[PDB]
Amino acid sequence: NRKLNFGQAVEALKKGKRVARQGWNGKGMFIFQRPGDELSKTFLPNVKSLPDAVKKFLMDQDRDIEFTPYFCMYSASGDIVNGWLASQTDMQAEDWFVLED
Amino acid sequence: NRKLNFGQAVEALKKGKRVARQGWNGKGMFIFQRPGDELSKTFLPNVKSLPDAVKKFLMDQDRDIEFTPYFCMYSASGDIVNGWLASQTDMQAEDWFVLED
Amino acid sequence: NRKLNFGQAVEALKKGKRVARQGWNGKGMFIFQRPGDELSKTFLPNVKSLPDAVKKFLMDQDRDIEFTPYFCMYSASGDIVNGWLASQTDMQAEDWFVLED
Amino acid sequence: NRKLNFGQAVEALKKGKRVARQGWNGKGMFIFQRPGDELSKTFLPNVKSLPDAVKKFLMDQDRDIEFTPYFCMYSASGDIVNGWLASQTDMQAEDWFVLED
Ligand SMILES: Nc1nc2c(ncn2[C@@H]2O[C@@H]3COP(=O)(O)O[C@H]4[C@@H](O)[C@H](n5cnc6c(=O)[nH]c(N)nc65)O[C@@H]4COP(=O)(O)O[C@H]3[C@H]2O)c(=O)[nH]1
Ligand SMILES: Nc1nc2c(ncn2[C@@H]2O[C@@H]3COP(=O)(O)O[C@H]4[C@@H](O)[C@H](n5cnc6c(=O)[nH]c(N)nc65)O[C@@H]4COP(=O)(O)O[C@H]3[C@H]2O)c(=O)[nH]1
Repeated sequence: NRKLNFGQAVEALKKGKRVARQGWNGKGMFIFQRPGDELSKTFLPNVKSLPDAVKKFLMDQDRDIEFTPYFCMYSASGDIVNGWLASQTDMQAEDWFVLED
Repeated sequence: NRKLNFGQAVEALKKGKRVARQGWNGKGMFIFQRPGDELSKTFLPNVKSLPDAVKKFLMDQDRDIEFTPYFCMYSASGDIVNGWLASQTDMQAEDWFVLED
Repeated sequence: NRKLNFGQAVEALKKGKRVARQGWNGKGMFIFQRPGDELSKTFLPNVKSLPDAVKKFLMDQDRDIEFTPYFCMYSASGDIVNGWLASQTDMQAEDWFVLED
Repeated sequence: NRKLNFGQAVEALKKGKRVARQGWNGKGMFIFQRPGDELSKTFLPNVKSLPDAVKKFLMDQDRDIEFTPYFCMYSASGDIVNGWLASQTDMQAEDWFVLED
């Protein structure tokens, strides 16, 4: 399950798998995807994790709001880093692998 | 509150403000920051928005988990895009502004 | 040659092909890859496109320097944008296609 | 010249300075900007570093072509990585500094 390209890593991420690069050397890091959802207008007022300016703007829309899926990283520090992005090096790399489990 | 550089936009984003580029022409788009949080190990099992493989891995850690703040975009489509990233063009741009409210 | 995923776009980019997303609507934009090269230490002093601080640092290395391949965009404005990066939306998109030629 | 925010790092990069994060621990890495240029249509055929499909497309334009400035990284491996991008962590970090020289 190794020597994968970025595209293969991405297809595994969309399947809820965890992936990593060999070149990230034994630091326990991996990437994963968090699913999207559509939040009903009725539910939206209960969301804690939006700035008030944004929450007000969206409630004024008075409609259900779609939140997109996105990639996240479990860092060398053991934090969940929201919104992981692929460097040029990562996108072109041939050393990706799928973590077991 | 216009003709700002990316750095100024970023400092406004950390203040929970919404920011945008003039060069994004009247499509209603803006960037905002979602706050970080530390989730107690006791709370973590209740999280819906993590893949099961990741949720299991983290619960096995048996510790509180930090989730980082991250930038998000309200898109031209009216979706909340999690994990917005700055293109070269955005990082070097001098046409940022802070949205009122 | 359509309805491609990002991974397929990336494999085409590594083949020197030009690729684009349907969702970028008829603005003539495409992505391409610029090749890497290793520049001999003897050649390096002739490079115009490096800041002097960086050029001095590298010449002091007194060794050949590898420059990585990277993705670039031909923009809606008709500029070559060096160092194009894939948004969350792009990485997860299923509407990529290879441009003819 | 330390404890800088990303915006301050970016303003230094536009001045042709080299910048880095404390959290990148003594691996010699830094970021720098490569200048943009406008290449005359007459010069463009001589460019080695463009795929043939792209070079042909641009020459058919029969006009001068602008190439944008972009950020680059001198990596832990000692390679010049073209098209460096700022992670969420980097954009929000308060540990940037300007390298001397
Ligand atoms: N700062 C921070 N806190 C986090 C993070 N992940 C989880 N939490 C906290 O855990 C609570 C429950 O998360 P949930 O079960 O996914 O429950 C979430 C989830 O089901 C949904 N939701 C909110 N935003 C999104 C989103 O962007 N995508 C998806 N798919 N669902 C979302 O709304 C529910 C309630 O959201 P909240 O009120 O924010 O309530 C969240 C928030 O307080 C994170 O990355 N950062
Ligand atoms: N600002 C700017 N100018 C551009 C750009 N593309 C081409 N040029 C200009 O065109 C000259 C010739 O480019 P080349 O044929 O690729 O000739 C290049 C190429 O063969 C090589 N080289 C330099 N940097 C790189 C790199 O990052 N990657 C690769 N593969 N080759 C490089 O060194 C040769 C001489 O480089 P320069 O002295 O810089 O000379 C460059 C530079 O003045 C661009 O995106 N931005």
